[PDB]
Amino acid sequence: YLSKIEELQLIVNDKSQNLRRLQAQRNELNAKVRLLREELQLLQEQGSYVGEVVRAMDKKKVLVKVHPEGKFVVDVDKNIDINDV
Amino acid sequence: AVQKVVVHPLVLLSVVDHFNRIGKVGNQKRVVGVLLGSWQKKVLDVSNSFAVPFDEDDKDDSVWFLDHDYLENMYGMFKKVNARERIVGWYHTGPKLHKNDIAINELMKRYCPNSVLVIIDVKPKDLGLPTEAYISVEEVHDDGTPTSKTFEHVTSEIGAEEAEEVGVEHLLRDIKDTTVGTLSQRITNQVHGLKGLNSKLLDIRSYLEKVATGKLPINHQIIYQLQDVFNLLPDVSLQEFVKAFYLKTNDQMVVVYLASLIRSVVALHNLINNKIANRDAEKKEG
Amino acid sequence: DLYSRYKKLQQELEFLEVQEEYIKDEQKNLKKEFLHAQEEVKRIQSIPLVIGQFL
Amino acid sequence: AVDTAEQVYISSLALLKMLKHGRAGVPMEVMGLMLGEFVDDYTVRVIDVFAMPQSGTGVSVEAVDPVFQAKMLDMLKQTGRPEMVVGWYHSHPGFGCWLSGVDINTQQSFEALSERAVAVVVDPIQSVKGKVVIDAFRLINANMMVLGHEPRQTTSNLGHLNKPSIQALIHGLNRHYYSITINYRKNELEQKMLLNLHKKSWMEGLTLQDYVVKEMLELAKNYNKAVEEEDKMTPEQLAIKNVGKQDPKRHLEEHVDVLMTSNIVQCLAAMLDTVVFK
Amino acid sequence: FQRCLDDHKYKQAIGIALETRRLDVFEKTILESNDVPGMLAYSLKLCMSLMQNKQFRNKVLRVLVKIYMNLEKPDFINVCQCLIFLDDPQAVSDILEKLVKEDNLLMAYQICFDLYESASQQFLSSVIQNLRTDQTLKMIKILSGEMAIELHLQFLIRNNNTDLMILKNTKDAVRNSVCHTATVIANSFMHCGTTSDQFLRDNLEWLARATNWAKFTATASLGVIHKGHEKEALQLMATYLPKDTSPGSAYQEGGGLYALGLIHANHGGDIIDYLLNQLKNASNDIVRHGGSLGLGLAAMGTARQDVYDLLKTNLYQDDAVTGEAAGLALGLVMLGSKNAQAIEDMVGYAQETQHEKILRGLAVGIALVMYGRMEEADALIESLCRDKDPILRRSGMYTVAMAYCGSGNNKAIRRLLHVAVSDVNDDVRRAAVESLGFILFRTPEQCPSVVSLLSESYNPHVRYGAAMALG
Ligand SMILES: [Zn+2]
Repeated sequence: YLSKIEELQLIVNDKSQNLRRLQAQRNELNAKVRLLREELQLLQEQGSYVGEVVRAMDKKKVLVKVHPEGKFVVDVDKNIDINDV
Repeated sequence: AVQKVVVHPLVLLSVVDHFNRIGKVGNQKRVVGVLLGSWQKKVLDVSNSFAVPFDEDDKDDSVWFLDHDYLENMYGMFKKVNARERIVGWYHTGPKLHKNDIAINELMKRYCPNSVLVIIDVKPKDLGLPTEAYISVEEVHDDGTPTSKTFEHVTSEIGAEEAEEVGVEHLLRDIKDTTVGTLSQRITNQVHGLKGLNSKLLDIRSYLEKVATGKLPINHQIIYQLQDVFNLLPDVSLQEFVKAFYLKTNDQMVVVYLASLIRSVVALHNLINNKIANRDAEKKEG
Repeated sequence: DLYSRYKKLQQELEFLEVQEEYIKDEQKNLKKEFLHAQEEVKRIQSIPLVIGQFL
Repeated sequence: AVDTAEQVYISSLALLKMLKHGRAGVPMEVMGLMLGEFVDDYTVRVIDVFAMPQSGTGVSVEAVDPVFQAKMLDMLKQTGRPEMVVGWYHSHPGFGCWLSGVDINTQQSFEALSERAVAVVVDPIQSVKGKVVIDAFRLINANMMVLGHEPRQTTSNLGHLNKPSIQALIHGLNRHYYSITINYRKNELEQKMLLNLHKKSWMEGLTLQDYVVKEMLELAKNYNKAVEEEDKMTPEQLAIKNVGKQDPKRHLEEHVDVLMTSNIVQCLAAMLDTVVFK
Repeated sequence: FQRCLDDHKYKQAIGIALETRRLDVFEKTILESNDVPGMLAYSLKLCMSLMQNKQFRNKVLRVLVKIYMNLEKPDFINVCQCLIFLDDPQAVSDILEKLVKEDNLLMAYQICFDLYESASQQFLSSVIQNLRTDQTLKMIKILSGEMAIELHLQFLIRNNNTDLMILKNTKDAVRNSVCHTATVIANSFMHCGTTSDQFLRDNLEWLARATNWAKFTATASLGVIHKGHEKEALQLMATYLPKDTSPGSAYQEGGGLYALGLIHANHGGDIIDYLLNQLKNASNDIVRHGGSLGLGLAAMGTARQDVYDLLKTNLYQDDAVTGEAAGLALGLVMLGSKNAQAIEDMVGYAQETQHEKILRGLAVGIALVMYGRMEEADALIESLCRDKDPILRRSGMYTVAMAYCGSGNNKAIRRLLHVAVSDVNDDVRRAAVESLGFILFRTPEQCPSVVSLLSESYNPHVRYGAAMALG
């Protein structure tokens, strides 16, 4: 029973493969860390203005008095709510 | 007269492009072009430069040609568009100087009374910093010869300027930033040990030149005196530092105390989260 | 029926040793890209600053 | 009819002179003429960016002084090569680098002078190693309003140019405009020696110099221990009921690696005496 | 082995017979009595999928075809297998002399078809003169190429099970993307081998958005539909000769010769002289493209010399894209050749010009010239690795992707993974993760479990190649 047992002690090396699957999990770790840190130019995006909504008007249009400034009829986006004006 | 230089790589690339301009034509010897400069202190700066055509036959190294009209024209150009700059010298691409270079130097020391050259190499592999500085003053001689007009090796460096590396480090792309903690120290070990003690062994090869030859200026003025500045440590056998083993132990002292304490705290760092998250993953995996 | 078994699983084992050696240097090179990301984070504040206050 | 995917090669002395010129005249915009070599349809190269004189009143097409054109270009002809201009450059240090009115005023002049006549748009206050601030364009004529706009025969490497949809005001200015591909190509004559300059002049300069050390002891012990007590606070608050607690933050940061680099480099500094001295 | 004989067991005996890795007792297992040739024949399957070197795997093969010539039935699966692995030009001639003795009609048919669709393009077309310098007429019938692709054309015209509603739901696209050529990419791919022309006839302006690929794709999708279609090419494209169309610039006349090359793909008649003359009598290099591609495609093993002569001196430095066509043509006529003339005249040529198209195309060409080598190029491959950024390392990746086709060699994977992640140029990373599908198609169940980790890279380059690799 030469290789009748050699192959069995190499079936034991499937438990060597769990360490490899662990290492594959280690490489999958920090992959989303690097894909998060490369996507920090989202934070490098230009600023924005806080304003004052009087009340909306027709044709999906609204009004904003910004911080020191007068009135500016501004345009609406898609992911927002006219019903929350 | 010149303390040191602050030389940007842009003027070196401004040498490189004219090297490209001459590699395509009949190249007799090398490049001789203008070196502009921004001289403020006894320190030196260069922002830019340009070239000038040049040929040289080798029969009495006196047949060599520039165009001072063209030189002063484009100097007037770059002086008008930038009043900061002025000429400060020249440059050449062949790494070994020759005897015509003093005629070049003193023939262009008439516009400004100093004209520092720049040795470079278009194919550098073994040197350190390409930038080199000489100056032409006289010590006249110990034997006081009739005008021993000598180039005098002024210290040099690569300069530095804010946001001039915007192109550079984006281009080269291969830089492993902050390798502190890995193998930079041993690269410096290999190169400083081998590539400085080969400078030392070629100094002793020059000493063998003084043995078999070297009557010329055999130079018993500066050589053994700066070598006595070396010979502050005559490090012969029996090693003579019984009065420095305790100082070396004092050197070992604080760092090994830091090592002991801190790396015990580093094991203390790793083990906590490692054990907790380890058995978390282990018996909450199913 | 035996000789087919280690002709599969030995090849599996040496393929797995191949990638088990590779993934180590993979996870190594990720930390260099992470240090480049660190310098990209650090260089957001060098020359300027414009003081406000948190509202 | 049909047009092959264009490319703008650079020489990077171009980009260095752009940043240096916009640094020299930095509170003001400048104007310039770009020199290079018209190679073919699908590529074009800038090999040389030369200085162009100032105006003070208005940057205009009349910043191109023709006596300066004659003088400058002929003294480049008796410099290394009489190569051909490939366009023009300018700056806009005041804002986010989009096309001024003067640019479209001189665009017809430049496309009367050049074939492509590609612009160069730059802001000199951006970064120190990273940004690729340069921006280049091609105004397509309003006379081809009948035919479709920007055919670009393959539009696959043009789609591989299309990657960020950059500069939302220029994409507002997508009326007869589009940016172009600019690669930073290799110079085998120059790249390895720039790398030589860079690396072998920054690795200890002469590579023999520092191979500070005795007060960073105290500096590092402060910077470590003062953060370490708040690094060890949180096991007070660690508990069970897995999601019923919410504050996971790592604490081992900058006390593995800062201490690693610190203590290993300073024990090699304790090795300097045996390395240099015998 | 005496214990195997006493135990009577055959597969333990063959396990021990390969333990020695030698023909001594491996000869004795097939020297036994009652050895069933079925078990002894999937023993060939076993040893085919396992033995690593070609030093003695083919020797095991040929000693088994020896012992099958010792089998009393005149065997032809044995020569059917070793003729396409151990690639014997004289053994097919000698079994043809056995056909001359035998005088059957089953004898010259099935092994002929096996080599006739499952051997090298160069191999049978080279050896056919050895085999023919009655069954002597039957080999002319079913070795030439006069019936198989024609009945395949018949199979595909009369095997039409398609849809047109999808073509309508994309026919109503209006916009100026080049997806209007993807509409005919669809109706040409899903209608190959029909030669019914129901797609050129539903348009006036849907065809007339004249660019390069509008012209070229419009006259190329017809040839994709005309896959096969040996005889009727000239008198069906009488209107579509290169001088009978008046193109936009050059591609309603370029794609005509491209479609003729598709029609005569791998089965050429006058598609050497005819095509090479009409490209030799062609105005510039901006026309010669598809004719050159189909010329190299049909000219596999025809020893065409003008494809080596006039292409390099046609470009003289470079071309637009027909330098890529030149690399492809010389690679296809010199597939797996180690063209030592063109090792020199391609890779001591792809360094001194500057563009991206000409260099990338010669890169694909010097990839294509070397194929299935398994040892024979790899010093040159690392010599390509030590070159500049975008060209030779990329082509070394493609060339090791072609030199290791069909094997699980663990040599390519070293530099493959190394340049796949360690490099900073990203298109070469995309190529390096593309390469695994090129080298791992025989045992394809290895890839996805490890390319799933490649799927989460920083870049869309390696993620894109990881999406291509599973495919
Ligand atoms: Zn402007």
